[PDB]
This record gives sequence, structure tokens and C-alpha cells, in this order.
Amino acid sequence: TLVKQLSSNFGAISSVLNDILARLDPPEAEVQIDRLITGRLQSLQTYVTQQLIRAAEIRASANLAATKMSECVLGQSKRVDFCGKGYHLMSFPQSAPHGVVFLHVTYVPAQEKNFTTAPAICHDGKAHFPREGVFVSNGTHWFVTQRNFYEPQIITTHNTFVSGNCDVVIGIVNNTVYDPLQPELD
Amino acid sequence: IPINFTISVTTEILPVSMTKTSVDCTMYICGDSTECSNLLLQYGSFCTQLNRALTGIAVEQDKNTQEVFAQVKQIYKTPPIKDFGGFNFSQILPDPSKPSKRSFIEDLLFNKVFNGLTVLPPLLTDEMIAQYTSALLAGTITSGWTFGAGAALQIPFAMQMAYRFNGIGVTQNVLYENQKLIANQFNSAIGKIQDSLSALGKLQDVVNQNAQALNTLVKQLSSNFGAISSVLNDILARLDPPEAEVQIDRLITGRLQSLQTYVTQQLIRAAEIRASANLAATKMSECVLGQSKRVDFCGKGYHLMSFPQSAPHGVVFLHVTYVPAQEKNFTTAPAICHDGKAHFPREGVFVSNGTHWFVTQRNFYEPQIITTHNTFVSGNCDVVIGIVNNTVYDPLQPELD
Amino acid sequence: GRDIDDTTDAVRDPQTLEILDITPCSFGGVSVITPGTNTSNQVAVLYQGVNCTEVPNVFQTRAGCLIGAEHVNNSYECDIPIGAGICASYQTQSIIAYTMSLGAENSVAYSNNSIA
Ligand SMILES: *[C@@H]1O[C@H](CO)[C@@H](O[C@@H]2O[C@H](CO)[C@@H](O)[C@H](O)[C@H]2NC(C)=O)[C@H](O)[C@H]1NC(C)=O
Ligand SMILES: *[C@@H]1O[C@H](CO)[C@@H](O[C@@H]2O[C@H](CO)[C@@H](O)[C@H](O)[C@H]2NC(C)=O)[C@H](O)[C@H]1NC(C)=O
Ligand SMILES: *[C@@H]1O[C@H](CO)[C@@H](O[C@@H]2O[C@H](CO)[C@@H](O)[C@H](O)[C@H]2NC(C)=O)[C@H](O)[C@H]1NC(C)=O
Ligand SMILES: *[C@@H]1O[C@H](CO)[C@@H](O[C@@H]2O[C@H](CO)[C@@H](O)[C@H](O)[C@H]2NC(C)=O)[C@H](O)[C@H]1NC(C)=O
Ligand SMILES: *[C@@H]1O[C@H](CO)[C@@H](O[C@@H]2O[C@H](CO)[C@@H](O)[C@H](O)[C@H]2NC(C)=O)[C@H](O)[C@H]1NC(C)=O
Ligand SMILES: *[C@@H]1O[C@H](CO)[C@@H](O)[C@H](O)[C@H]1NC(C)=O
Ligand SMILES: *[C@@H]1O[C@H](CO)[C@@H](O)[C@H](O)[C@H]1NC(C)=O
Ligand SMILES: *[C@@H]1O[C@H](CO)[C@@H](O)[C@H](O)[C@H]1NC(C)=O
Ligand SMILES: *[C@@H]1O[C@H](CO)[C@@H](O)[C@H](O)[C@H]1NC(C)=O
Ligand SMILES: *[C@@H]1O[C@H](CO)[C@@H](O)[C@H](O)[C@H]1NC(C)=O
Ligand SMILES: *[C@@H]1O[C@H](CO)[C@@H](O)[C@H](O)[C@H]1NC(C)=O
Ligand SMILES: *[C@@H]1O[C@H](CO)[C@@H](O)[C@H](O)[C@H]1NC(C)=O
Ligand SMILES: *[C@@H]1O[C@H](CO)[C@@H](O)[C@H](O)[C@H]1NC(C)=O
Ligand SMILES: *[C@@H]1O[C@H](CO)[C@@H](O)[C@H](O)[C@H]1NC(C)=O
Repeated sequence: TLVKQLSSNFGAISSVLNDILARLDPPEAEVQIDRLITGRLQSLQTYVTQQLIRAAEIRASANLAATKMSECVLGQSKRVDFCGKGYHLMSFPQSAPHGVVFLHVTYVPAQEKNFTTAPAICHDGKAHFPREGVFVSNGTHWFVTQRNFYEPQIITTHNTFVSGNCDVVIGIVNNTVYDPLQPELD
Repeated sequence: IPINFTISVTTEILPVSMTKTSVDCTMYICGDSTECSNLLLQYGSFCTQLNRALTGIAVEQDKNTQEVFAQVKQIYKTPPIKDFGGFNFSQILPDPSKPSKRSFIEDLLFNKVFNGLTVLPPLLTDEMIAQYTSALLAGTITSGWTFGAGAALQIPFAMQMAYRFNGIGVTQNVLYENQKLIANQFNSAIGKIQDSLSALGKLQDVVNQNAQALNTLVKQLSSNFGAISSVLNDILARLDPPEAEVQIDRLITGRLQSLQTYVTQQLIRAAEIRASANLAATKMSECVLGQSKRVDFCGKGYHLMSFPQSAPHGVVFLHVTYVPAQEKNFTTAPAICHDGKAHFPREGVFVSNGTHWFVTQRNFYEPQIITTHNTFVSGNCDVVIGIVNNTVYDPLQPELD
Repeated sequence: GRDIDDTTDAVRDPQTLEILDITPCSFGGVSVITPGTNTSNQVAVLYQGVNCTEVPNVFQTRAGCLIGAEHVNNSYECDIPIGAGICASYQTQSIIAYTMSLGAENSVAYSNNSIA
């Protein structure tokens, strides 16, 4: 568009200065040259302003890309949906013409299983809470497992910590803790 | 060490989009005269350039709205049974009574706000945005943060609250032994929010600015710009082309300058709104779909969760936070050495009430007794600057009998 | 009679002494909807923001009636946008105009003692 703005009269008799310098002497060629100058100055100013705005936008995008490169690649990120959908593992940077490309490696759970849970378990009047897992049951027994991958273990005194009595917790069930100390006393 | 705690709901307002307008270029500059159009035709592609810029801005507005709100693919719905462990989300959930599926707050928000100048309807109406917000609320309530990474995983709300406390260094039992208290506090806070709203300067400033700019553009049509009249119909008459051409040229130059100024201001404002929309999208993605640990990013205090609500050309967040209330001055000690072995706290801090010694978590006074499972040994109490003498229970010798 | 815009909107007839109101003729804009010249040649034209009594298949929309395309009762993902929650596509062959669908709908099986 900047190139094509050079073929407009802008109110003159011709769009080429070589046809104004000829066929005319300065005294009345000056006004037409002034008209051309004003038109081309306006075009230049418009182009420069648009370029400045676009450069600001590209600067913002480049800052975002630099932050992504610094955080997703050089370390593991914990900001949700910042380095891809799902839990973040790592990223690999690749170059591109006037740009950068990231290959985010993520982790997504696949298959679910409906379970019946319980906030806590009280053995002998002492409510046991899970240390780091969640209480699940398959229907007949009770297990403790991590949240993000079914790995059922057996309730012991090292997967739970005691606090109070099972009289104020809203949801509570009755079960027994293994307590692996009495079998070895013999 | 704090002894009590309070739950506080905080609101935040962010502009997202602005009105999409398109300016009929040749209708503004010349109206309907053929001579004026022929005389303007010899300047260049200014007209087309302005139209292209003003269409790009309009496209970008819908891109902004779609980026902010369209973050979920499946429209979740809450079950008719409302058993959330005592919490009451009736204020923010949609009600069938209202024709539109807007909540009690999403509607209170909506009640607080020839030339060639045309406006364009938004791509998404105010019903689809409300459906998106309802879906986000249902997903957050019924599945926690799991719906932001894959398929929704149902979980009781109380257990989700317990795990969200666990995420900020407060053990689970604090919730389970106080569930009614937090429920009542949250209900009172969410009531106070609607009481206070019944405020939106950020959402109103953009509307006022756009109206003022459009009005100034309209009013620039009554200036002579050095001619004999401000109406082209009085130039076409009373004059023949040979000397009407100069005055028409003056009018054309003035109106082109006005159009360029308006377009430049609109472009700058659109860039600012784009930045604000990107910030709002980041807040929606991080504070809502998961628990945040960036200090003072989703409200003051420790973050628990947020609930999104829509607003005219904007989005509103209700950050739920956790703030300690009452303090108690205590005397502490870096470590305790029992028999020449310095014991350090596993995850707590050593405190004393004057006569005995206890170990407690930092964010809620819960004094326990020092044992061999709350501490780990290292070296001897000869190099630690601050050390005291005490005994560890070591619950093994009483059971040996 | 004058308005905020400083343009005349009322005039008194110099003969019958009766006042008359003047309003502009609808102009709007013209947009063309195409699925690409590689696939087909049929196009649909959208006369923006005009009650199409004025314009010389018609489907009235809030953004202006769309001609050359049929209206369906179904709802699919938005292919190309029109405005006010309406999108058009080349699925069925002719050009169809429908209401955009947010996505698949599912209800989470939620209860106070169930986890997944
Ligand atoms: C729940 O899981 C437990 C543990 O695997 C199951 O108990 C076992 O069931 C198998 C199948 O008959 C037996 O061979 C084992 O001897 C059982 N072990 C114990 C310790 O009881 C139980 O059957 C499962 N319940 C359901 C409904 O699937
Ligand atoms: C867990 O076990 C305890 C003790 O066996 C139960 O407590 C008793 O429950 C019976 C049920 O009717 C009551 O009549 C008693 O008054 C309770 N207390 C005592 C001291 O016996 C408790 O109910 C069980 N939890 C259940 C079944 O969920
Ligand atoms: C922590 O603060 C809450 C809020 O004041 C206290 O709850 C109050 O308890 C008293 C005594 O039962 C009641 O009369 C008030 O009505 C309660 N207030 C509310 C808002 O429910 C709570 O007691 C405090 N915790 C401690 C350990 O003192
Ligand atoms: C510091 O806390 C300990 C533990 O609660 C207090 O010791 C108890 O004090 C009460 C009050 O007379 C007695 O009934 C208990 O028998 C004490 N228990 C033990 C294990 O000694 C102690 O009094 C507190 N000190 C201060 C200054 O408040
Ligand atoms: C903790 O107890 C030890 C042993 O009882 C103290 O170590 C002795 O402290 C006395 C105090 O005058 C010194 O005279 C001894 O030389 C120290 N060593 C031995 C082997 O007895 C220690 O000072 C106590 N820590 C205190 C009081 O802060
Ligand atoms: C678990 O069983 C319930 C009971 O019918 C059902 O509603 C739910 O969809 C099931 N969940 C899965 C993951 O199978
Ligand atoms: C769970 O909900 C059922 C309703 O089906 C109710 O009978 C039961 O008491 C509830 N239990 C808890 C712990 O909320
Ligand atoms: C929730 O709040 C509403 C509004 O005040 C009230 O009518 C209702 O009883 C409260 N509780 C439940 C369970 O809806
Ligand atoms: C604890 O006691 C000290 C000693 O006077 C006092 O300066 C301080 O303010 C007290 N702190 C609290 C929280 O009461
Ligand atoms: C703490 O400061 C007091 C000054 O009041 C000093 O006597 C004491 O030795 C200091 N102790 C430590 C462990 O810094
Ligand atoms: C003009 O003449 C017509 C009939 O000849 C008459 O009705 C009208 O009142 C007269 N005056 C004006 C101002 O039209
Ligand atoms: C046009 O459509 C055909 C058939 O779908 C496809 O094979 C081709 O790649 C497309 N593009 C061009 C340039 O032909
Ligand atoms: C268009 O004009 C007709 C004239 O009777 C009217 O009935 C109809 O409601 C109008 N439609 C719109 C969208 O303005
Ligand atoms: C679409 O729905 C309307 C009203 O529900 C009905 O009159 C019309 O026949 C339907 N068209 C088709 C193709 O189902």
C-alpha cells in the first residue's frame, strides 16, 4: 500500500515529478509540488504509526514467548494450562521463521473407576486420617491409594495419623488398622 | 502462631471486550454526492485502509471473548440433589424461574450498567456466555480441578475442601472438625457480596470512552474547515464545479484528518483491551480451573478457589481465600537435643507455653507432643546457635514389657 | 427541528402547515459467504442490519437477513461466523445456516460418598 500510494495525483496535474519539473517553471510548479509533498508526508506518517503499533504487539508476544521458554523448558511448571493441557512434564524448543515452536509433553489420566469413599476411619475410638492418599473401598474391604493412579495399599499406622475421636466428623466408617507391631512380639 | 481463621470472599472486575463498530467511509466523507466521490477518488487507498483496520478490530473483539470464555468443551450440569456438605451455592447457580439462565448475581450485574456509523452484534450473545459460566461453575463444584486436565472426576465437596486446605500447609482435620463453621462463614460472606453490590468503574469507563469518541466524530461534521458552509448540499447548489471544487477539497481534507485520528485512537484502545482480556483469560485459567500458589494473584490471602460470573463486556471473579484471625505470642527454639542428639522439627515449629514444650504446624495452633516421628536427628547440640534441653517421648520402651 | 447530531429531523410544510419527520434510508452493508472456490461455486450474500422488505430463499437474522442459504433445526460446531449466535457451513449439497452449539452435554454422577 505504501508503494501504491505513489501513483495518486493528490490534486495535481500528474503523479510523476519528472512531468512537473518539465512543461512548467518553478513559479507555478511549486504549488503542485507542495500538494504532492503533503500527500506523501501523510502517507509516510500513517505507515510509520501502523508499524509502531504492530511492533508493540510483536514485542508483547515476544515477551510471552520468552517467559514460556524460561519456565516450561528450563524447569517444570505448576501453573495450570500454561505449558499445555494436562499436567506438565517438560517441553522442547524448536525454531521457525520469525518464531519459536514448543512441544509440550503432558500427562493425562485415561480410564476411570467409580468407588465409595469415606472421610476417615476410627479403629478404637481414634479417627484415622489419610497421610497423603484417599480412602477407597471395592465393596468388602478398605484400602488407601494415591489420587492420580490406582495403587491400593493396606491401611496401617504409617499411612494415617490420629486426631480426636469419631464423634464430630460428619462421614465416618468402622474398620481396623493393621498396626504391624503385635505379630512380631512373639 | 494463629489460633483461629476466617474465610473471605473477594470480587474482581476485568474488561474483556468493547463494542464493534464499522464506519461507512465514503458515506461519512461525502455523503451521497457523485462529484464529491469522484473528487475523493484521486487521493488513494486511505478509505480501504481505514475500513480494513476497523474490521480487524471487530474480529479481534470476538477472538478475545472466545479466548476468555471458551475454555471447556463439555457443558457439565449440576445434579438436582444439592448436598455439598452445608455449602450454599444457590446465589451463584442458575435459577429456572428467570427466563434467561442467569444467576441472582449475574442479573444484578446487568442492572448496574445517516452518517454511516453502524454497530455489529457480538458473535456470542448473553445466553451462551451464561451457559459457559454455568458449565464452569458446575465443573468446579462437582469435579474439583480434575476437569481442567481430562474427564471430570466426581468427588465429595467436603473432601475437596480438605485437600485444598492440605494444599496450603493446613492439615486435613482442621476442616473436618470445623465444617459447620466454614460453611456458615462462606454463606455469610457470599450474602454480604450481593448486599454490597446492590462499583463497576472499570466496565463503565470503556463505555464512556467509546461514546465520547463516537460523539466527537459525529460532531466534527459541523465545522467549515475554511469553507463557506458545513453542508455539501449548500456547496453543490449556488456554485458550479470550477470554484466549488476548492471548498469541497477543504472539507475532504478536514474529514479525512478526523477519520484518521478516530481510527488511531480506536486502535490504541483495542490494544489495551486485548491486554486486559489476556490477563482475564490467564486468571480464569489458573485461579478457577486449579488452585494457585502465586501470592496476591487470586485475591489477598491464601487462595482456595474462585467462581466466575459474567458481566456486560466483562468478567467477574469471586475469590475465596483463607486468613488467620487471632494471634498468640510464644517462645520458640531452633532445635531440641535429648541425649547429645539435636532434634529438628519434621514439618512444624517448636513452641512452649512456659513449662512444657510442643510441636505444632505454623498456620493453625495444634499442639502435639514431641516424638521420634515428628523429628529427625543430626549431629550434636554444640554448633546450633539456639538450643534447649528437653526429652523426647520415644514411644517404644513402655511397650517392651 | 434539530437533534443532537445537529441535522434536521422535523420540517413544517410551507403550504399545509403540517410537520413532517425525516429518517434516513437503510444502507447497511453487503457480505459474501463462500466455502472456498476449490470445493464449490455457490455463495450466500448477507445484507447486514436491514429489514429485507427494503432489499429487492430468505432467512431473517438479527445481523440482517441471509439469502441463498437454507435454515435447519439442528446445531453443529461453528464453521464460519455470521453474528448473534448464528453460523453457516457447507455440510449438506447447499449452504445451510444454523445456530452454533457449545458442545456435547454430560452430567457428572455426583454423590456424597462416591469418588473416581
Ligand atoms: C475387594 O478386594 C479384596 C482384596 O483383593 C478381595 O479379597 C480377595 O478376593 C479374592 C477373590 O476371591 C480372594 O481370592 C482373596 O483371598 C481375597 N483376599 C482377602 C484378603 O479377602 C475382595 O474379594 C474384593 N471384593 C470385591 C467385591 O471385588
Ligand atoms: C462402630 O462401632 C461402634 C461400637 O461397636 C458403634 O457404636 C455403637 O453403635 C450402636 C449401634 O446401635 C449403638 O447402639 C451404641 O450406643 C454405640 N456405642 C456403643 C458404646 O456401643 C458405632 O455405631 C459403629 N459405627 C457405625 C455402625 O457406623
Ligand atoms: C473462631 O471465631 C469464630 C467466629 O467468631 C468463633 O465462633 C463463635 O463461637 C461462639 C461460641 O460458641 C459463638 O457464640 C459465636 O456465634 C461464633 N461465631 C460465629 C460467627 O459462628 C469461634 O469460637 C472461634 N474459635 C475459638 C477457638 O475461639
Ligand atoms: C502448658 O501446657 C501444659 C499441657 O497442657 C500444662 O500442663 C497441664 O496443666 C494442667 C493445669 O493445671 C494440669 O491439670 C495438667 O495435669 C498438666 N499436664 C501436664 C502433662 O503437666 C501446663 O500447665 C501449661 N503451662 C502454662 C503456664 O499454661
Ligand atoms: C543441657 O544439659 C547438659 C548436660 O546436663 C548441660 O551440659 C553441662 O552444663 C553445665 C552447666 O554449667 C556445665 O558445667 C557442663 O560442663 C556441661 N557439660 C556436661 C557434660 O556436664 C547443658 O549446659 C544443658 N543446656 C543448657 C543448660 O542450656
Ligand atoms: C459408577 O456407578 C454409578 C451407579 O450407577 C454410575 O452412575 C456411574 O456412572 C459409575 N461410574 C463409572 C465411572 O462407571
Ligand atoms: C449421603 O447422602 C445420603 C442420601 O442418599 C444420606 O442418606 C447419607 O446420610 C449421606 N451421608 C453423608 C456422610 O453425607
Ligand atoms: C440457601 O440460600 C437460599 C437463599 O437465602 C435459602 O433460601 C436456602 O434455604 C439456603 N439453603 C439451601 C439448602 O438452599
Ligand atoms: C507477647 O508478649 C510481648 C511481651 O510484652 C508483647 O510485647 C507482645 O505484644 C505480645 N504479643 C501478643 C500477640 O500478645
Ligand atoms: C537472644 O537475645 C537475648 C537478648 O535479650 C540474648 O541474651 C540471648 O543470648 C539471645 N539468644 C539467642 C539464641 O540468640
Ligand atoms: C396557497 O394557495 C393554496 C390554494 O391555491 C391555499 O390552499 C394555501 O392556503 C395558500 N397559501 C399557502 C401558504 O400555501
Ligand atoms: C481442493 O479440494 C480437493 C478435494 O477435496 C483436494 O484434493 C485439494 O487438495 C484441494 N486443494 C487444491 C488446491 O486443489
Ligand atoms: C420488517 O417490516 C415488517 C413490515 O410489516 C414488519 O412486520 C417486521 O416485523 C419487520 N422486521 C424487522 C426485523 O424489523
Ligand atoms: C423445525 O422446527 C419448527 C418448529 O419447531 C417446525 O415447524 C419445522 O417443521 C421444523 N423443521 C424441520 C426440518 O424439522
